[PDB]
Amino acid sequence: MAGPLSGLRVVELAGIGPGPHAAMILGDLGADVVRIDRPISRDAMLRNRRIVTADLKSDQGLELALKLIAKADVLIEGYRPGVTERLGLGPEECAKVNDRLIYARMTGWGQTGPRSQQAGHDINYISLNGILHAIGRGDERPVPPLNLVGDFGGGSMFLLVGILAALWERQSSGKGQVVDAAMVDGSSVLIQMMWAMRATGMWTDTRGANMLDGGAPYYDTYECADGRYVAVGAIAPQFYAAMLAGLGLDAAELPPQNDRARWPELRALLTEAFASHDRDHWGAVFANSDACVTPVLAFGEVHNEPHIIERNTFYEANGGWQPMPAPRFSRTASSQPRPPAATIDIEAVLTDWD
Amino acid sequence: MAGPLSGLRVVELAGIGPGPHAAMILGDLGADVVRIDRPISRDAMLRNRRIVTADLKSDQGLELALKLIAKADVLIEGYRPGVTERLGLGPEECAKVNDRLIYARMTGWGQTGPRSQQAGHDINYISLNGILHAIGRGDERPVPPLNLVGDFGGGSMFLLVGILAALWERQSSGKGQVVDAAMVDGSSVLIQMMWAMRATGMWTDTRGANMLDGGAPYYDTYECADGRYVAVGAIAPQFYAAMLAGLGLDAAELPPQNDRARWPELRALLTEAFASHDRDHWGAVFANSDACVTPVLAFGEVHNEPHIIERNTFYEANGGWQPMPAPRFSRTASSQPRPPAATIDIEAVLTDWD
Repeated sequence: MAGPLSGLRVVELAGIGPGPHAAMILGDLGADVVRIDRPISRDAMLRNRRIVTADLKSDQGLELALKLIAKADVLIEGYRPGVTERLGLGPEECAKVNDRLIYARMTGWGQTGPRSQQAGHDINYISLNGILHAIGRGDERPVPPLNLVGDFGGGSMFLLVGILAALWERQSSGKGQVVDAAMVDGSSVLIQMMWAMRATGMWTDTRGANMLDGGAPYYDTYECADGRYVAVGAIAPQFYAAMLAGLGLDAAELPPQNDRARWPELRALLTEAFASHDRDHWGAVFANSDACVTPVLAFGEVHNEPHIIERNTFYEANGGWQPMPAPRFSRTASSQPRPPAATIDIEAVLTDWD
Repeated sequence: MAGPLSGLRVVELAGIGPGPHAAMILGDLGADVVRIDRPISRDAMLRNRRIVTADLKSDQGLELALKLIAKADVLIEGYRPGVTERLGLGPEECAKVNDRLIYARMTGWGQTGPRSQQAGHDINYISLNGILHAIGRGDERPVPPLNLVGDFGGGSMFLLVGILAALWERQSSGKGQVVDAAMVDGSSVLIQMMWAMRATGMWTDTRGANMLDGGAPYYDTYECADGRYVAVGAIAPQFYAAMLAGLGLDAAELPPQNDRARWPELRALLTEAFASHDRDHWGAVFANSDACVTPVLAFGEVHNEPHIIERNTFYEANGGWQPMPAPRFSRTASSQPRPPAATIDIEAVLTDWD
C-alpha cells in the first residue's frame, strides 16, 4: 500500500460521517484500515478499506474485535460517549490488550458536558459556536455550508491531526492515549482567524458585512450574462487593479476600493460589468493574470478544467469522479484509491496481521 | 511545552492565512515553532510561537535561516512555487543540510500546472472544483463560506496531515520529503462525501436542492419571533419526531417528512411554528431532547452557552475569546496558548537548539 502511512494499522468501528472520512484519508495515504460493520459497497467513501463484520454485543464478536484491536495502532469510534464503554470496547478495556493504541473518539459535543449525550448534526455544532451565524447574506437567514465545517474541516480533520500527533508522541513515550475530537472544538479552532480578527476590529458579528463573507465587492461571486457565475478574490490593491483592467473599468471613475460607504456603488458597477458577458468570456479575459477572477464550475464541469486535468485532482470511478489523495508526497506517493471490495473474513485478517 | 508534539521543531517562513494556521496548531499541540519574519504582534493567530527576523535575500539571513532549518523537523512555506528555490531555500538546498526535513508547501493551485503561478484566494480555489457552486440558496448567487473550506478545512488542515504523516514515514526511512498541499486538492477530498453521493443519486448539482445545502426543511435555519435564528438538523425519523413534538405539531397534520413534493408546505408550517416564539424560547424547549434544534448564537454570545463554558472550548485574550487547542489528548494535554510575545534574536534560538 503506497503512501507515507504504509505500515500503519487502523481499526474503524462503522459509524456515520466524520469517522469514516478520517479512516478514508488514512487509507488514502497508505494505511491498512479494517472497518468492522454490523452483520460490495457503492460508497466511494469506503475506499481503501477491508470490511469485516462482527456482532459487538456477542461474546464472540467482542472477542474478535479485541484481537484486531490488539494488533492495531489506531482505533476510530464515533458513537455516543459511553457506547464503546458498555460494549467492553472502552479505552480501559482496549488498554489492557494494547497500551500502544491511539484511541480516537469522533463526536460533535465531545466526551463530557451538558450536551454530550444529545443527538446532533453538523448544523447544530456550528450553530453553537458562532460559525453558522457568520455564513451568508445579511438579507437572508444563515445558510449551512453543507457539512464541510463541522463534520469535515473541524471534525474528521482534527481527528486525523490528533491521531497522527499521538503517533509522534508514542515514538518517544512508547504508549498511546485517547484523542477526544469534538466538532464544536475543532470547528472553533478552524475559525480561529475570525476570533483573532474580532479583537482587532478586522471582523464584526454583523452578517454579510465583512471582508470574507460576501460583504466586500471584491470578495464575492457575480452573475454573468449566461446566468452562470464568476468568483472575485481580488484583495491586494494590485489584484484589484488587474481585475478593473480586465473589465475595462477606469479606476479614476470608481469609488476607491476600500471606501466602504461607497461599496453599494462599487458593487453595482462591478455587477453591470460582469453581467455584460458570459462566465467563460471572463476566463479568457483574465487569462494568466493576478486579477483573482475564476469561473465558478458546477461539479459536473470540474473534470474538464485544464488545471484540474493536468494535476490529476480526480480519478474516474462508478458514476464518475472522486478526488485523488491529498496532500501529495514527493518520495512515498499515494496511488489511485482501491474500491470497496466484498466483505472479508475477520480470522483471515488476524492471520494476515499474525 | 505541553502536548503530544512536545519536541517537534518547526521553522515557519512568514506568510498569510493557511500556513500560519498550520504552524499554530503544531504550536498548540506542543511543537517548538519559530517564525522567520522580515525586518509584539496582537494577532492571536500568532500564538505559541517565537518570532525571529531575517532578510532571506541577503547572504547573512539566508545563512542564518539555513542554520535554523538544519536543526528543524519541519519547514512551512506558503509562497508562489519557485520562490524559496530562487531564494536559495528550495527543497534541494535544504536537503543538502538536512535530509530529515519535512518540507511543506502550502499553495492554492499546487506546485505545478497551468494556474500554479497565478494569484488567488480561498474563493478562487473552491470556485474551480465545484464547492463554491454548491453553497447557498437556489435564488441567490453562490455565497463564500468565509475562507473555512479552502484556506483551513482543505488547506492548513491537509498541510498538517501531510506533515504528521511524513514524520511517521520518516521513522522507518530516516528521511523526510516534500509535501505539496494544494487547497484545490485538499478541499476536494474535504468534500469527497458529496462526490460519492453524486454517483448514487444522493446529491445533485442543482443549487439549494439537496439534503445538506438547505434544500430540506429539516436541515436548515429558521427565523424566530425576535429576528434571531435556530438550526434544525433533524434527519433521522426519531429526531424529526422529537422536533415536531417540541413545536407542539401533530405529525398527522403535516406532510410526510420526506415527501419532497410537499416540502414547500412542510417548510411553511415549520416557518410559522418557529416564528411564533423567540430563539431563546426554542433554545429552552430543545435544550435536552434529540430534536436536533439549537439556537444560532453570534460569536459575542458563545462564551455564555452552558456547554461551551463547561468544556472550556475558549479562553480569554486581548479583550476577546480565542479557541483552546483541539483536539484533546487524555495523557499529554495541551496548555492554554502562549501569546505572541516580543521578537527574539535568531542566534539565541540557534544556541538554545543545543
